[PDB]
Amino acid sequence: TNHNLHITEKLEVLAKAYSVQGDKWRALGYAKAINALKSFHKPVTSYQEACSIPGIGKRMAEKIIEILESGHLRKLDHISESVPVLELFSNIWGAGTKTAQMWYQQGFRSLEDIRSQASLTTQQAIGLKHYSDFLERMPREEATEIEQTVQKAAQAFNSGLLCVACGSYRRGKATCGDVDVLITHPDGRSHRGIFSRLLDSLRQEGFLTDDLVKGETKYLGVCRLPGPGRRHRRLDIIVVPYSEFACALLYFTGSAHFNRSMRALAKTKGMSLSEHALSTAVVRKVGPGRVLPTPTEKDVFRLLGLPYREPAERDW
DNA sequence: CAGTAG
DNA sequence: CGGCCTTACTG
DNA sequence: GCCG
Ligand SMILES: Nc1nc2c(ncn2[C@H]2C[C@H](O)[C@@H](COP(=O)(O)CP(=O)(O)OP(=O)(O)O)O2)c(=O)[nH]1
Ligand SMILES: [Mg+2]
Ligand code: NA
Ligand code: NA
Ligand code: NA
Repeated sequence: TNHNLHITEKLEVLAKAYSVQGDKWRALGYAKAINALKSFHKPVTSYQEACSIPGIGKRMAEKIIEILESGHLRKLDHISESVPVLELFSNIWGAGTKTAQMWYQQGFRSLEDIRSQASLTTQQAIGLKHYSDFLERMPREEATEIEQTVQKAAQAFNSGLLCVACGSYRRGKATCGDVDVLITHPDGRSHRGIFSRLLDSLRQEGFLTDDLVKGETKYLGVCRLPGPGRRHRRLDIIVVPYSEFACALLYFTGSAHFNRSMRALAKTKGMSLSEHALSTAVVRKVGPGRVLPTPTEKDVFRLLGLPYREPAERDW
């Protein structure tokens, strides 16, 4: 458990401020700093003590000091008054920092303003209409029901189709921001020509209420379980050939920061990691390299010279 | 392509 | 100094 | 932001 909440709680505000304003790299710096402070072992108390920590340098250590000596972060007192609004706006699925800034420059300050006067993409309109629902994390139990709803509908076409809920669900979280379902078939071919039909079925069943993104093997949409007391939830589905199962599973289980770190490691070792496969002899890109055999997730860690980590231990 | 997202 | 993951979808 |  986090031993420096008195520190992170302050930094998160600043990290979020930079994020919504578009300074993504700086925000990344803060995010990683925060992840460190959190996954630490004992409440930090010294400057030199902070600096040592990977992900914390002079400037960050200085800020962690001001927090422990004054219990305050003067920087927080100078956050632009546009931030709360930029955050409100970018919390609409489909709208990022650029759109939020544009809307802000156009004079908009509330979702009422967005609704009545802003230009909205099809995705943003859907994000807006489910604004409150998409900000909520659902109980794990509900995520199971959604997974089962997809698996059932899928297996109705081919009982052999393998369906696994990945993301935060597979990492064992108590609550889930959405549901991520990976679909493949051990026969290495039956997975083809199903996606479309699956969506139609789920749609005719009234389960899928809106689509956000629909690609060849990737679907991002909105669903809602039957009955009263149900809210709309985000649902992501990916269909992959069995030969890419391990890497697809690894990718879709995350976390995002874990994936980025793992991919970064692969890069330093002349390799390349994607949801498709782990490649070696990659000429940085410029050279495709060779695809390494990875039957299971453990193989990927092995080939990268890493101790296997259970899904629950992949927060970053 | 830029923006957004997983 | 300059990357900070990689691929995919939208329009 | 941090780090090589
Ligand atoms: N490489 C990479 N993988 C990513 C990224 N973002 C997501 N993934 C992978 C890893 C991530 O686990 C998975 C699903 O992403 P969500 O569903 O959006 C976030 P989840 O972890 O499920 O937790 P939730 O907040 O939903 O409860 O896609 C990214 O930027 N990069
Ligand atoms: Mg998820
Ligand atoms: Na958004
Ligand atoms: Na997701
Ligand atoms: Na992302």
